[PDB]
Amino acid sequence: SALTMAEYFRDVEGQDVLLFIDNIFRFTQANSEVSALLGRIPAAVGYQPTLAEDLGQLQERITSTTKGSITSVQAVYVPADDITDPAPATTFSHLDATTVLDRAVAESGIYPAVNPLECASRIMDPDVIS
Amino acid sequence: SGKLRLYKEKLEGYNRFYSIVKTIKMVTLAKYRAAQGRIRTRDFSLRYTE
Repeated sequence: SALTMAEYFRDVEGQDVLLFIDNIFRFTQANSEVSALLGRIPAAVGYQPTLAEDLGQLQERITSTTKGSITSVQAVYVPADDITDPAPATTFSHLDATTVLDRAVAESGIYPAVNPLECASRIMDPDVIS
Repeated sequence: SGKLRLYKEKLEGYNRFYSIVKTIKMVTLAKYRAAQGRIRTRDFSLRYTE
């Protein structure tokens, strides 16, 4: 629903819009809860087999086109601090800038608890930045 | 899975604890062989000290 509102502002109004989402994981979690009752065999860990496709359709809609631009900031929950989990991992390929937070950093009094060795950015190239 | 990687991280630390200790073994096998010269040149200075 919210993405639809942003799309309208992007296309019809031709404006540069911000889109904040918190939390995108719950979208995956909710579909997994109903997946069992729809007669679908659970996949690994226990998520629905359509985890990758359902998220991809939503994520591809969150993009900047020739008409307008959407700057999207999405918060991803890494269950039990396990970044190998299917949901956090599936979301890494649909992003231009990943900010990975670590509990150990926070416990040391460092805020924001960002682990720079695990973060990445697409525009970290001399051609784009100085 | 985190539980499996917990062991992997634990073994990752152990695997390098060895390297640092192994380098220390090399450090202390140079100084042992450097101070082995005394073995040859001792047991004669203290004669009238006895």
